[PDB]
Amino acid sequence: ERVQNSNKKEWNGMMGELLSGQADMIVAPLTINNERAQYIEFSKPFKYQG
Amino acid sequence: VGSLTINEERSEVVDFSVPFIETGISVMVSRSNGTVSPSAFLEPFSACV
Repeated sequence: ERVQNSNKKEWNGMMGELLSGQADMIVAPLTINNERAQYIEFSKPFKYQG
Repeated sequence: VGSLTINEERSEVVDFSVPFIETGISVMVSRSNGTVSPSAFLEPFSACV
């Protein structure tokens, strides 16, 4: 989400936490888009789903 | 670019990208003709009446 402080854009939630180093491994039922994959290394997709 | 997956001895030698499609291991059989239903569907049901 775009922060209103002259064009900063910051990930929120766990994505903010892992990017700020508060977390190291993110195990979650989370899908994979290009947007999160722009910065964050992903493992192999474990549970395939729709 | 061939349609191949990995096992643990492939992945040490070969280096996949992200998997684009998902598949699995199945068996193939054929059809039967009919089913079993030994004339007893409402027989415990109607036994209450």
